Amino acid sequence: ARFEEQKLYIGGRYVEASSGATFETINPANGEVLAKVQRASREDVERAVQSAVEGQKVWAAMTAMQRSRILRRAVDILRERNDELAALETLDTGKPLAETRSVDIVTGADVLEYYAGLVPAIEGEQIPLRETSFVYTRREPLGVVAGIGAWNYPVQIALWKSAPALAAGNAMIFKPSEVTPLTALKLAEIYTEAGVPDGVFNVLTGSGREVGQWLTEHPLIEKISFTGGTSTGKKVMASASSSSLKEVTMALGGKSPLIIFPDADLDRAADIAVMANFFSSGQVCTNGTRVFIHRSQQARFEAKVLERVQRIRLGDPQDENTNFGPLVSFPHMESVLGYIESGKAQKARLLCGGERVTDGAFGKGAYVAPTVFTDCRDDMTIVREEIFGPVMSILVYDDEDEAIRRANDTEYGLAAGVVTQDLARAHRAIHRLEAGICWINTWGESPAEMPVGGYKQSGVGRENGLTTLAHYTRIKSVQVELGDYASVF
Amino acid sequence: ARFEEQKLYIGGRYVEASSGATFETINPANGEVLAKVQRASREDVERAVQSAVEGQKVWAAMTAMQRSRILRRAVDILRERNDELAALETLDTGKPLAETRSVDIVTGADVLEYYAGLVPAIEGEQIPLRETSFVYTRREPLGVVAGIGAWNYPVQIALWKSAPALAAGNAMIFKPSEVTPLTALKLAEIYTEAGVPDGVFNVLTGSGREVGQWLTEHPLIEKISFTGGTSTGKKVMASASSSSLKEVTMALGGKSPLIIFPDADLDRAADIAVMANFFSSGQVCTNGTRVFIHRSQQARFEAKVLERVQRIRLGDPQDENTNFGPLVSFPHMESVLGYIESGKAQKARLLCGGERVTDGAFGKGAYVAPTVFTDCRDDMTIVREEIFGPVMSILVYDDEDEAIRRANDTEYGLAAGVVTQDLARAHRAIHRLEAGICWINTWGESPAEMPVGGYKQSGVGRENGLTTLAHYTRIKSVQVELGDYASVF
Amino acid sequence: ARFEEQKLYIGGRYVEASSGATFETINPANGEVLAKVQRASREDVERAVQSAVEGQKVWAAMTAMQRSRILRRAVDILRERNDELAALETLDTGKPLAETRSVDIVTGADVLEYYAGLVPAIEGEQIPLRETSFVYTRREPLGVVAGIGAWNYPVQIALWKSAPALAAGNAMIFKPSEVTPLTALKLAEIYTEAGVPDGVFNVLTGSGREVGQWLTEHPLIEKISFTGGTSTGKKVMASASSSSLKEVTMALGGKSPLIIFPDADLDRAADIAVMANFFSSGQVCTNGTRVFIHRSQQARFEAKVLERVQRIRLGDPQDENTNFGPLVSFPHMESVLGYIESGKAQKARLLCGGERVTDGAFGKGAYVAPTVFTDCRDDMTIVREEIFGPVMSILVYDDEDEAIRRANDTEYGLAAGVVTQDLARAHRAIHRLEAGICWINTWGESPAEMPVGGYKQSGVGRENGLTTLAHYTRIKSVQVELGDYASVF
Amino acid sequence: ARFEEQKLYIGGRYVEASSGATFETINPANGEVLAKVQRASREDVERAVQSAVEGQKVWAAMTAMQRSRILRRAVDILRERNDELAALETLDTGKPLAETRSVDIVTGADVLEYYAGLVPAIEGEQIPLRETSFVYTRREPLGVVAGIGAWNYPVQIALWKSAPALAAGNAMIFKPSEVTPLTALKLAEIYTEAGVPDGVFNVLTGSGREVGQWLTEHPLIEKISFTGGTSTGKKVMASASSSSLKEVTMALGGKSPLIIFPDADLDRAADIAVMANFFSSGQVCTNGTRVFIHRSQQARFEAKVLERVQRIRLGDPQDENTNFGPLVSFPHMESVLGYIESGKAQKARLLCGGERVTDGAFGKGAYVAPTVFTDCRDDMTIVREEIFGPVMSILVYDDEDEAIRRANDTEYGLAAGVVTQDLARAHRAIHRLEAGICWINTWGESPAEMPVGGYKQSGVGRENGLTTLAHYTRIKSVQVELGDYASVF
Ligand SMILES: [K+]
Ligand SMILES: [K+]
Ligand SMILES: [K+]
Ligand SMILES: [K+]
Ligand SMILES: [K+]
Ligand SMILES: [K+]
Ligand SMILES: [K+]
Ligand SMILES: [K+]
Repeated sequence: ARFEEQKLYIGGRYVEASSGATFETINPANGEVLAKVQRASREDVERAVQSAVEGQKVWAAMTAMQRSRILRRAVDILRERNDELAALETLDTGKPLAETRSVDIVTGADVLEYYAGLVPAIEGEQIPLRETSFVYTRREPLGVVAGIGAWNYPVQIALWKSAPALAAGNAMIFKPSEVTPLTALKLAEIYTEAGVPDGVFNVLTGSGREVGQWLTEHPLIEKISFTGGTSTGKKVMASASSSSLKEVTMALGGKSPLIIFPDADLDRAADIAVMANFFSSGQVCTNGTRVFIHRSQQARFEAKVLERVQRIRLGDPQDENTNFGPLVSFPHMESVLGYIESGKAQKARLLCGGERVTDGAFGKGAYVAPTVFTDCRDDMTIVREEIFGPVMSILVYDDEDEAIRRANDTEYGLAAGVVTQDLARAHRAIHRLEAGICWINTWGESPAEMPVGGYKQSGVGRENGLTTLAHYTRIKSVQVELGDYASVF
Repeated sequence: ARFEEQKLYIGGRYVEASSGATFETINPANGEVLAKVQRASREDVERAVQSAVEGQKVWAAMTAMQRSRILRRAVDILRERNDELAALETLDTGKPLAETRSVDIVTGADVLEYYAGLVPAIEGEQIPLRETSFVYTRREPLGVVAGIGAWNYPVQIALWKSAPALAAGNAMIFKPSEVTPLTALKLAEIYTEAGVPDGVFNVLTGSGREVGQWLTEHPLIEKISFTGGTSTGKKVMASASSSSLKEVTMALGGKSPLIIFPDADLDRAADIAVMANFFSSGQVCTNGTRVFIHRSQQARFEAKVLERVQRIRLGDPQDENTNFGPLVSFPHMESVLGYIESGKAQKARLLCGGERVTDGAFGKGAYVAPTVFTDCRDDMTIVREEIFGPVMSILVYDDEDEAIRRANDTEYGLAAGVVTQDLARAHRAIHRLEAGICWINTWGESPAEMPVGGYKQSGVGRENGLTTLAHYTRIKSVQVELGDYASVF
Repeated sequence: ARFEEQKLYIGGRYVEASSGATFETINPANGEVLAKVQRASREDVERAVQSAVEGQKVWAAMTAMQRSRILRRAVDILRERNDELAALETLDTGKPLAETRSVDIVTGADVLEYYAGLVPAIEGEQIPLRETSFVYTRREPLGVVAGIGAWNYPVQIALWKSAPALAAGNAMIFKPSEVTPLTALKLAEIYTEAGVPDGVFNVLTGSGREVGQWLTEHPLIEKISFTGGTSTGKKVMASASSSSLKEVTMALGGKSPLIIFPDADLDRAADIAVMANFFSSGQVCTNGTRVFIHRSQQARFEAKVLERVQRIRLGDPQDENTNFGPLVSFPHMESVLGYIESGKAQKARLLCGGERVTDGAFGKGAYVAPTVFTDCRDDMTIVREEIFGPVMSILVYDDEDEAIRRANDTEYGLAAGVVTQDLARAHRAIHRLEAGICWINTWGESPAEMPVGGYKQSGVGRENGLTTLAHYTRIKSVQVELGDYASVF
Repeated sequence: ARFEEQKLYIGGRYVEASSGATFETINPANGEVLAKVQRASREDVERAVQSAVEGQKVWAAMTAMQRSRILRRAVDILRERNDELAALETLDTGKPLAETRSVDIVTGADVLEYYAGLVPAIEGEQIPLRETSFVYTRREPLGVVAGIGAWNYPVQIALWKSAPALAAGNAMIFKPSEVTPLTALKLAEIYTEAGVPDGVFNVLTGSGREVGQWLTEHPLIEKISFTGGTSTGKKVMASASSSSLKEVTMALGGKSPLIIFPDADLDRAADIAVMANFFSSGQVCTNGTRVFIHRSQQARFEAKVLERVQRIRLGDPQDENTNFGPLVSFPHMESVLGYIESGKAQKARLLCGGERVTDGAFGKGAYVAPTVFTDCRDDMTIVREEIFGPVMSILVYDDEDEAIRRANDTEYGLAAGVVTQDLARAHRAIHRLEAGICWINTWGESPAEMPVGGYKQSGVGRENGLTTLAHYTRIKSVQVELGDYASVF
């Protein structure tokens, strides 16, 4: 393998798993074996919980500003090591260096930095009842929480989950995707180097159906935060609920609508649509994979999309000039190609792409060309179902209410956006769209201040923003009686 | 039966169920049938959801103050009908008229009154990103939500759940316990009279295993709020999660500790201990059913409890002078009796009652005498398990830290209280107790302003307070891009 | 004297002034003497304060909800007597019944109703410092506060000032404009009748120079809320500050800009411009009295404004069909006529109006015709100074930056607005305008939820919204030390 | 002079004043002239204002996180230079190195650090009105603000004022007391070094006799933040209000009561009393200079107080072992000795101290002995008036209500404290004390999170805590009309 065997991270150091088993992590660009990685056993989970329990106490006993300084130091190290972490994330994900260097660690660290500053701002309430009684609330740490990560933005997700959890005084046990375990382990090292107490951020590697479930089932874990696909999230949430009634946050999939109204500048609209479909090779949960264009503008829009797609630079993710890499894995590629075949079979018109790229060195990896289908219909499989690949579906509409009705006609509801220059239309339409993440005249930006998450089957709870911090604490109400107590007995 | 057959409440009127089936609600004071009540069918649930979908739109389309006024009118009607409703509640629950007339509706309306005034205060956030871009959030209604009630405080719980739900612009379908269906239907009538649009508060009667489950499963319901036992809670939360990923609130059971410190006045202590154990005949989720007393004070304390318990006026709930009624149902009495026997079997010392009361008329009702066990041990079944009856377990401790640790040694975490006159000890101890509802030198008061709910397996989320109003809305983030859009492609 | 002599309102009833002096309130519609009004002496002020001090204790002694119900009761009475109060305001101000019936009491009561619902929501904070210490804050009433009203919206202003003050648990002493004393006295009666404790809302009539100054000087008054001209506002603030360091809030004058952008609908633009200049006969502080029109639209815009101005129904305020009445007083009419002459003298082109209306019975009243000046320059007196009458100044511009700089080029900064259909321009321009009250594609609406007040010379602090309620309490921080205390000595 | 001539700080460097005038700053330990210091001219104030106007634009055009990082960098430098700055502050104030090294810069930077983390948290509101219209608020910088510091904690106060001002995106022109100008100039160098843009923190030297008044009266300054005596505050606020209606925050003087209740540990109570009177040689606004002791304990309390006072280590501030330094200046010494005379003259019993210490070297300094008067009475000049020196007044009382009533009988209201072990009495008592800063069983701690400031003539507005940050922004409300506009004309 390229790297030495990856071990569990428990108690501020690497420790040996006790399962006797390992798995491999593969570079999607060339099929290379990056590392053997240990599978945590059930007993290893137990060890991580007890470690977390004890570390959480040390961490909560500090002052708010002491925690803040430690998380800020972690931010400082992340900025220093951005490029090195990016290179590793590229190996592990297949995503272009041009993305990992500018987005993944940058925005992951942005959120850690945001919450680090907010630690001292976590406050309870005080309410007077009468002269002889008042109540005050405490926002106490939950204690030990678990994060379960997805493979498309490994370290960024580890950061978005751990930042609020640690800032609120918790310990987090994090399980990266079996598909992408490498950067999560580096994060844990960096937390320790920053002065995060032993046990406060532990990492367990392995599968979702095993280690994931052992975490969601454990009676001492008070909250689960999960990122991934909707069907998986239902299982995770059921398990977290029936085991011990955990609090849960779910960031799931979607089939987000992008509505281009007739007064839109078509260049901006095309720029938005491509960015909404082909960043990270189309492997972004919030992608605008149903693009609605007015009948009167279909041809010109298509021409603009085509021009942009034809100049997309698919290639070796190691090459800085690349802006479009392979998919995360061969099995994911096969899934995407199946959707592409479905699109052809159901008679959607292929505007461009539609196949795997195998020329030269690309045969070694899992490269699917940026793909655009048009003349789509709402009942098509590619229009209804999340593909999580570089596959745009263009849909013609005739009026605004129709476009909106159709955009809303889905069990998903993660994101939505509109392109228009009209003041009234922009807000009116966005207010009617049933999604948690709404963009006007742009797409994809997810500022640390902005709470993000899904409506409907696209999520439970939110991430980022002030409010999320609050959801990593639990409220204790304390009523102080200063007067007499009356009994009816 | 005493009353006519109770029908479903859908769309601002009573409609016939389509199950062809009924159940009986039984006066626990005398075993008589109060009414036959229709069971909702699966198609009845579907009917109620479509009704709520349409009503919610009418409700949400009004202004904040319009909703506020309508809810305040409901409050006025409730105050008007306090005694009448208290009478119906007494029949249905067996609870003394002296409780229902002054607690149930009073505090139910209190919470509704609280939220009615807060409708105009529900706000989003605005966050500038840069000169050319900013974000605002909207707190939109979830849409259709469902409440599932417990039998100990039927109309109160229906009010605590429906108030924040409707104030936040939602429609609620509410399912009363099969045990106590009567007052919920009355509430529905009152809401309609008050001007609540048709379909905004619908009531479905029947069993949890059927209608309850049909509600937690339905794809169009966005949130479930449940009150009941932890065991049932787990199944309800699992179902709500895995079906369509609904948001959930769970107000569950407990085994709440009351720690009496040496410096406490033992009169207040005894008053608190008894109030925390025998009000509503011991059928309060937050009851302090593990009472910790210092060894040096056990004797004097037991004497004060006994004296108090011996003057408790058990009797007919219709008699204004009764302050201790029968239990809610015969099967429930049997369950409590079993627990009492377990106490006897496990060699806890009986100090009080410990048997059914059959003297004369009481033989026709489900009466259990106020019961105190002392000399208990943490391993006894009556100490580890929720009884939900008039059964106090007195436990002896030798030091503060020991007491606090043993109080925390439970999977429950609903309530906790201390009795002490020392400034430092009151706050110090309370901060260390793992429960969401904490009382100092008092017990039982639950002001509308105070967020209440459980730690650990005692619940998920909270009710009442400013915070709960927020959790009946979904956050939508809107990024407005006023400037150029950059694409990497 | 159509009405009897008006006395002071102290301690829940009318009482005799000890000044031996009175003044007359007129009726600008004809010349009538509506009534004689007592002048408060310095001793009456002292008396109103002691009354306020004792009433405030009673008011504050109540529960949040108790205060809430009482203020809600007052709202109910105000809705009942809307038309009656309106008729009285119409006599006392000259404002058309059409306005006073639909605006003055309606929106005055809106604000009171908004705040009544919010009483229970006033809360402090809780901040943990460390295991052995935490702090909580209380928001306590200031105590006794004073409101000084303006004459353009007498009862609405009394309501906007008293509502938040009373809701936060204070007593207010209110001083109406000498010009318009009548409706304030009625409001006092209405409060008392609703259950407001004696002394909590007292009314003192007389001059600003005297009783106004006596209020701002009193060492027992904790806060002053003032509405009027900027010149007077300066005097008032200096007095309130230098005497006893009172908290202060001031809503003052303006010369608010309205920018019509070249993409605007001219019908809407003209509607907005006329509404922004001629409602209440041009006696609104927030009026858009500098109207910027793009050169390309000037001719079409002037035509559209003229057509609307010419159909303005000036007339008897008593007639339901009147929508434009006399000014508030003859002296004020003279001031307006002076400004109008200034405009003529400096060679502004007169588009319409420009003189007193004396035909028929109108000659008995203080009627100035709807006046529009065009071809204005920024250094004209009518463009530079607040006229507070029916006089619109139209200013041509060539580009956005120019219009914005000019709009900002003033010591005022109360309000501003833009008319445009472009999403980007609407928000971009509004963000650059230096005013506290900004309207996009509308003008004049002032929701109870919306904080309003001026930038620069146009005011200090705000009215309405959640923020204003907070500013009628004072913050007390309480640090609870539960551990050891350390001295360096 | 020990140092070279001190210049003005404008635009990120030192510049020559244009007054032709200088003043001296004197080491109060030895009468040594530390430095000549230039006096800003009126044209210099103008120059600083124009510099701030331009710097503020650069500062406010950065992102929130950019501002945050720059303030965090200033924090790091302050931590680095803590001892160096402490040494210089000791020279300037005469305060013991043991104080300046552990309090002044530490707690100054604590507040800056606190606010640095909060920059991204400053948000507006969003309020929906109806489907076709909503409002959002912006929290915009005030622009240019002025801070006016006191001489007792020169650099700490400079930090406490500039931190929230800069965090909220303003520029601040700061005027240190002529008595202590040195460290503020260093602070300005440090901000510049951290990356604060030129003009954002400017420092002008001079006195309240000239530059103080030029700052407060300046038309382009939007807010004044002032710390000093109530008498001076009154003048300042009159000027700020009447010149251009500035917002004003004032932290003024006090005569803060410390109530020792009969159940208190007299050792703690004594520790508290001495800490509350002799830290910084009694030069602390919040000092508990009226100490209420119950008659039954007077004797014992005076003994413990005397015992502690006698072991106070008065001496050279340059010596680490010193914990009690000279006063800040010889004129201030004269003022204090005057009050001590008044004490003697009004026949209060002198328990200890009461004179200038002139032994050996101390003769060359401004040392006043730790002084305690007892058997005091409420009409005594030393009891009503702020001395701002080492002069404790002990007062006997008989019952609880009396102590409280007397503690509240003052025009002051800055701080208050109670010592007691009783839960009920602690909260009860503190809730009735009319002060903004209340301590239970401790004294003097002022956490960055705790809003602090005075009731009554002791201050206007607050410093520190979340709420203070909001007060360095101004609210703009924006109503967006998406629907039709309705005109009555
Ligand atoms: K991999
Ligand atoms: K959901
Ligand atoms: K029943
Ligand atoms: K839980
Ligand atoms: K009049
Ligand atoms: K101002
Ligand atoms: K000095
Ligand atoms: K004050």
